[PDB]
Amino acid sequence: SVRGANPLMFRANVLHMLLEFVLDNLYLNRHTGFSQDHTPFTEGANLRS
Amino acid sequence: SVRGANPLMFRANVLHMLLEFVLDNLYLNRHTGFSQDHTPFTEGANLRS
Repeated sequence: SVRGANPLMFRANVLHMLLEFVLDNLYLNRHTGFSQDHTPFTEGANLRS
Repeated sequence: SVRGANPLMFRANVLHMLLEFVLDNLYLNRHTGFSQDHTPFTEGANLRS
């Protein structure tokens, strides 16, 4: 049945998914510019754009 | 008679039959291959193909 997955390989499939999850998230954050917001709720806070 | 046999020749005929039976079995067994059972019938045992 193309609509199902074998219960015996759930652990292997989950491990492969987890490995892909990590390999996707291997990155480095990049600094960008900020903006000073004067909305009444937040005064003076520099918000990333 | 085509459907009749001589009773006194039974020992010789059976001996020749046993000789042919032995001669048919002078063979060696090959190693062909295996495939793990993906189904939940067996406990993941290898099945010869």
